[PDB]
Amino acid sequence: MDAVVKVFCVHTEPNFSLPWQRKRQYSSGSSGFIIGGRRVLTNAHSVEHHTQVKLKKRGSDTKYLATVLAIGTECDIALLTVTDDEFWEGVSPVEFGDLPALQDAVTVVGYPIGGDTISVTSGVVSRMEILSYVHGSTELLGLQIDAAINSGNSGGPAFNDKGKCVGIAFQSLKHEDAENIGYVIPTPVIVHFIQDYEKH
Amino acid sequence: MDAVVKVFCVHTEPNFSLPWQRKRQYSSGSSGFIIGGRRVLTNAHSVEHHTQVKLKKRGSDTKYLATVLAIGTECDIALLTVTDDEFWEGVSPVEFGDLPALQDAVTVVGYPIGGDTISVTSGVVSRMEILSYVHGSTELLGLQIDAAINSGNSGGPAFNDKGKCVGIAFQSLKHEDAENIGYVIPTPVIVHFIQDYEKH
Amino acid sequence: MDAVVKVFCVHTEPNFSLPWQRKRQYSSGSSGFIIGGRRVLTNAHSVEHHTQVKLKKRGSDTKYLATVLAIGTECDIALLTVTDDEFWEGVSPVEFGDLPALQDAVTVVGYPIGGDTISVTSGVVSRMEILSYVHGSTELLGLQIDAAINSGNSGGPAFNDKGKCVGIAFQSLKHEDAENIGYVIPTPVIVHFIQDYEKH
Amino acid sequence: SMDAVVKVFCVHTEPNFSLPWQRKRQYSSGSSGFIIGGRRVLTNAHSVEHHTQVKLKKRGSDTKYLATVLAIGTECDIALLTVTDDEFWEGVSPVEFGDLPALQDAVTVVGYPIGGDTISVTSGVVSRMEILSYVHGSTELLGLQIDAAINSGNSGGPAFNDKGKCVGIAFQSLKHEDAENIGYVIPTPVIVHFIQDYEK
Amino acid sequence: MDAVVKVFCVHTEPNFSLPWQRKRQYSSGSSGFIIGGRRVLTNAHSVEHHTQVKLKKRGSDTKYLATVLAIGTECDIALLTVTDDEFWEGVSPVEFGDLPALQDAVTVVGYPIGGDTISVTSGVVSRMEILSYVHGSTELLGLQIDAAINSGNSGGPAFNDKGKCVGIAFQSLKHEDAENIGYVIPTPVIVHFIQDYEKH
Amino acid sequence: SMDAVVKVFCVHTEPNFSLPWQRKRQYSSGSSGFIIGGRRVLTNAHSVEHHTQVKLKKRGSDTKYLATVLAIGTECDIALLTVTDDEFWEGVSPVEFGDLPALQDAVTVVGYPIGGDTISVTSGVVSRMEILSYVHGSTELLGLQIDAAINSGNSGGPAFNDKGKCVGIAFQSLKHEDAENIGYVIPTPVIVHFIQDYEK
Amino acid sequence: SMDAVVKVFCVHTEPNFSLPWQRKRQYSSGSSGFIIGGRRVLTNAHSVEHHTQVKLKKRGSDTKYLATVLAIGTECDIALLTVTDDEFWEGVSPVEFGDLPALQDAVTVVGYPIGGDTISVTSGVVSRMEILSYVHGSTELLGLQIDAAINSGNSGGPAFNDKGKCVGIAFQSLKHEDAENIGYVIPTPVIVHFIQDYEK
Amino acid sequence: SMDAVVKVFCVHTEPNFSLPWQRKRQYSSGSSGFIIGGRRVLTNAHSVEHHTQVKLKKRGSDTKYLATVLAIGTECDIALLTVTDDEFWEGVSPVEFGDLPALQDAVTVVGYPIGGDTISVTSGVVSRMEILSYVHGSTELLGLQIDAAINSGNSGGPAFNDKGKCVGIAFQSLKHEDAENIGYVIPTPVIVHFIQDYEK
Repeated sequence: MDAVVKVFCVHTEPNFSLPWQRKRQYSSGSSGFIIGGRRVLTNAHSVEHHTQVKLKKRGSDTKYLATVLAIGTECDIALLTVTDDEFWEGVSPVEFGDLPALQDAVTVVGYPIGGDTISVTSGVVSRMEILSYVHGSTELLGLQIDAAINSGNSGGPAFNDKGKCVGIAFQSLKHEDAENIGYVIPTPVIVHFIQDYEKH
Repeated sequence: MDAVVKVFCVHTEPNFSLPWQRKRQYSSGSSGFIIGGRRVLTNAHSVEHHTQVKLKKRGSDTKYLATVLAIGTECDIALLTVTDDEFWEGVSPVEFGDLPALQDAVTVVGYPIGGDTISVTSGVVSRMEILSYVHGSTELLGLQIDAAINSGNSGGPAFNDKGKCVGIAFQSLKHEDAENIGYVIPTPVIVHFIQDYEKH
Repeated sequence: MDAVVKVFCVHTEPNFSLPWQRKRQYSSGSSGFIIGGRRVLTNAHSVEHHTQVKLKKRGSDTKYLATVLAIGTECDIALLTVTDDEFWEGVSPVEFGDLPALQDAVTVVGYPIGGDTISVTSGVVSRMEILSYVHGSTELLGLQIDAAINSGNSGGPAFNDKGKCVGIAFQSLKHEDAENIGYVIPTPVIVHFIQDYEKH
Repeated sequence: SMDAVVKVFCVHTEPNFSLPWQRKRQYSSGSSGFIIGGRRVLTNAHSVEHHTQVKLKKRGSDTKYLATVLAIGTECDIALLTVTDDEFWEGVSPVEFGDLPALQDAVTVVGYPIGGDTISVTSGVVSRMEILSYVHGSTELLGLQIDAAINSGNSGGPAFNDKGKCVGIAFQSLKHEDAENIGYVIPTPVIVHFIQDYEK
Repeated sequence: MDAVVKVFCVHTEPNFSLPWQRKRQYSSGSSGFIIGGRRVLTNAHSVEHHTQVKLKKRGSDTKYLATVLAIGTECDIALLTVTDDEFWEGVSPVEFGDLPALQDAVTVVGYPIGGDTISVTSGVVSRMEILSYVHGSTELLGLQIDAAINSGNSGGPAFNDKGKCVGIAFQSLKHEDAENIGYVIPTPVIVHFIQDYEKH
Repeated sequence: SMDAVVKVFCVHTEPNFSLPWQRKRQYSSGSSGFIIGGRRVLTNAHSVEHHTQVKLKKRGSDTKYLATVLAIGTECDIALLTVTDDEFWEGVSPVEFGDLPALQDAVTVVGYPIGGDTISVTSGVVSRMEILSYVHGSTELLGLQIDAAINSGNSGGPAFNDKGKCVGIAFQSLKHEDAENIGYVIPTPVIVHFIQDYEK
Repeated sequence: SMDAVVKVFCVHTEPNFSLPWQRKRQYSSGSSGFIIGGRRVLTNAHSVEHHTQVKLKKRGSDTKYLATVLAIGTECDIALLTVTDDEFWEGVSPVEFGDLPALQDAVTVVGYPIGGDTISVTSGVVSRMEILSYVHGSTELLGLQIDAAINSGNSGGPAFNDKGKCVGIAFQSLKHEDAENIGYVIPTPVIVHFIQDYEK
Repeated sequence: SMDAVVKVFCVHTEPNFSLPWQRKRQYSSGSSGFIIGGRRVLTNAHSVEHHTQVKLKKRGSDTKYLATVLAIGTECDIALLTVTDDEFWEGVSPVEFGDLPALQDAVTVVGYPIGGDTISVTSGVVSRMEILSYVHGSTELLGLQIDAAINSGNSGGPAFNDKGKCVGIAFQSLKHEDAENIGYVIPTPVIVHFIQDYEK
């Protein structure tokens, strides 16, 4: 919970809102969390086309300059780091616990957009998407929860009953929104993502 | 529950509904509840620009003239009192119990608008907003429940399992409404609010 | 459950759908249930301006001619009876059990409109409306459940966990509909209604 | 012919139960009408329904006049009225009916928006015609549609052609609603049948 | 779960989307599952007017040519088979367990449209539709669950707590969709359907 | 050319299962059509689909006539009909086709609104044209759009220019719907291709 | 009279609590206004409400000018302004008012869309007139409606007739909204009453 | 100038993750454009974004031509294209630009609706003008709005005045959408600035 940081970046809108005007851009909010090895997880869709991403811890007002290590394209995950060491001082990385089951309560921790306070959201795993290799083995690919993740929270951690992390959280964009539906990327995807980065 | 009073005031609409007509105004309903020390809590947004606010207890038809002690601007809380002593006769102030947790059942008691009957609404704490001081300490700032608070109920008390009060209740105004989403101001905010009043 | 009958009547629409055309009318469906003393409960809003209301039991295709004893105006309740004795043969009236509490599961049994099959709907008591006399005593006035009652079901019985009746059920008309919100008239209202009839 | 247009007041009781345990909600409504030849006033049937008494108001004063309901249509939404007070009729030229309108004719609709005492004048053009046919090949105008939304209180007011002559009674579409820009007018042949069926 | 297959067919739209253009058609997705006796269950509405339906198992990319045995008209059920024996090799048909009760958790397994991954959806039986013969006996006719079945999933199996099948699943088409409402055809209907086929 | 416009009756069975355990809902529908040269009637393809028999009604009488389906379009929503009864054709002048219309042309659409036997006449103007091109640079009118909503029952009726000559078949937009004020017309070249492809 | 049209800047604080535990949200808003005779500027009352100071901008430069609030209407949404800086008034011809407009008159509305500094010019026609009546039979224009949507920032800007003379102040409909194509204009008599009531 | 209007093909990858664990969805899109002087084609910037290659199609044939992206606007949604194939340009007269349009001018928009190869021609009138101002009092046309909805595939196509001369590039409103009947056109001055900034 002290590992949950707020992400600041500049969001350039995808569309011309009027054909005779430059694309509207403005500063946006997002969430992330500290994992082991001086790394911060967050979503990709908030650090794309970035010029500079700045982080912020809970009690402090001090912003820090993050360094984009990798930006996923197969999944909405970004891997960051910070050069300053004052950032990593006195903060405990999250721990990754057991994969949740259907109807399991999850908790999503993030910073709602336009503020510095932390929001904690309760949700239950209402749907799972499951990968299936030709080997015969199946890994967990997607989680859906029955609670809406408000805008700024996207990219924060999702915890199980035991305060252990079970993935990254995402506001439901497609279809209709704010209708009590959220998404979560399970740990195996996060693993593969880091694996593909470290190895290559 | 016998501490829950109905609030009568005059609500002047925020907008001209037609640019050539005076702002539409009419009498409105709201809810509140008796706390210790001859004080009544309710929301601010029902007593702003007031000329006179009148209260009413459950079984009686008698209205009483309330006296606005303070109107919050940092939070939607108003502090009232009544000079008549017949008001405070034979009524027990609510008791403030333990802060609720996620998924905790809460109960919201208020008077629905346009009637004298009491409505009791069941809801569960679906989200929490948490303050964080530079000291390192965190206090509870906001509660969201998974049940809609209908109009007149706003300002009434919210109780935990043990019939103990855990805050003031509010109809969700912003975003979409009546979609099973309500707000509750936790006790620490109410405390700070009274503290800022008494001390100053 | 064998006490739950289907109600047939002619519904004349409230509005001219075109100002130059007679009011549109057509046959409608509704639900009711057998209580003690050769009486059938149902809603008022399906037997208003009636010419003739016809009932029907579960397994039989035979319709029976009902006789409107009373039509409520303070509450949406109608009291019927049937002169034929073949109707009351081999059918057990419902039994009225304890008043439900918040979050109590209820079951609503009725005939969905346009068919002869029975629908059974699960819902939980999500809200209560409470009367308060000047004496100091409070009786239960209204129940709201977190499940939608589809059209034809209105007027059927609502049961508690123990298969005992706890009131009459109603499709939510006002505000928005089919958004998982139903109403139920508690037993004390049904009692008062019958009392006001028998005594007068 | 501004002076012939009057505001209709009647107590409207809703067709539905707002809640199954309460009386049908009931409140004062507003509507329009107009003075014709022979001490008569035309307005809509729907506003004067029930056996509530109806009041009339004229353009200049706030004086209300008690009206007598002569006939309430059922084949069409027209009601015929009169007023005993001789001062009601004094110094008012009744409307004069004109030629049947054709497609694309410009019309003008005069009435009192609900809630206010001021007169409204809405432009519109005949967008659709409904036409009745007889067993010998004769044709009669049954309905008119205009490409203008008629606001609630205006129903019952007159519709005029370019030459200021009345050409039917104006009505709002009850479904659809509202800014679909559709409006209905009952043409004179129907009004004539209504009155002939009254007199005979 | 290894018995759950993906269904490929060509869906010809029901309407001309423009009156001067041929009806729009395109390839669609659907779900089904293997039962005993070299048979595959699925919905009818995906194999109507078919030219050829092709199946696919979980880990394999190999498609197989299915053979439409029967297409229901009383219920949305299709009965398929495959001539290839490599299809039925090493796959265990589902087992049919006890009929669920109200509030019973069910699980729906299917392939979401436009992908090969398996989706697993949690839902609870929120409503039952019950048949009633003149004999006096009642069989279960319909199940409704409080979770939406996304498009491609329709036709897959629904399981109870014990991983035993309790019917075929269906996306809610009528009324509003994706509002957390799904349908399931209970086992007795599936039985009757197969009975009517085998016997005739 | 009012006399040439006829009302089409056909039993319409819906394309979807209303509930997966019931027969597809099925009910009588209404539509429009019109008499042309050579003992033929034009109407839409969608109303006469399935092998249901279709009846026709004329403007004056309530007599229905059994129709014969000669050809049902697939490249366009047109059907060609005829009637054996000689009395159907007696004393009716068929429609006469006119010049290709241009953008901003005023058109008139004649038909029978669903549910009634009276004739409707809707104004409209050509707002958009869809144009086909050939491998040599030739152009042909493919579709017309008008800025008027065509109500359901009117589909199949004729569209006329200022000079009263037919200029295509009228259709309602199935999506969008409804008061978007958009309407479709199939122009004469397409009708001509449909008939030439019939005869040849 | 482009040069007389100015952009109004004011800090707008919302009428509602976004969340009950936060300050009412507050942000800079934009609006329009225009220069009239006698060192005065007309704009709307709603933008300049609260005791926030208001700035003005002219067509060519980005220079803002501090404005003085002379009078804020309550019977109508009009505010009268002035600016001390003499350079504000230099080289600007104030608007000239013209004849009362009639139904179907073409009007033109000039203003600054919110968020930008460029001038917008919207076409429209008078679709409805609201008319006031006196106790002696006199009539005065009270309100105008146009069949064009006025975008947010344009409220307060001028409305012109065919001859370029001002004919009222333009306003957007706050409910309905937005592409209902409805717009409001306060006609000159009301403006005149506002100013006479100011001076006197 | 039908022959100058071409259909643009480009592979469009969406700006959002459909699901956080999948690649951003990606599919072939369609758009319009037109041939101008000097071996150039104008179309919109948004369709040709990313470094996907773009193909062009002409009115008569289904032949596609590989296009070269010369310049993609950022201050406006315009892209400048060319094609190496000499046969693309053969026998095609480029569009000719005409006078700046005024309010209420009739315009015509030519383009290819998405999904099809046929040409669409939409009527419309200039409903609003956005006007830029310079630090000395000069004015330039910045944007045009028309009272016609431009369907998706038409964006990039030309807009013509009564005299058939081009008068800007047509665009659909991305929000609002769709039958609000609003359409955008970038007028020639902006196109001219785009090209001058290209050449220089």
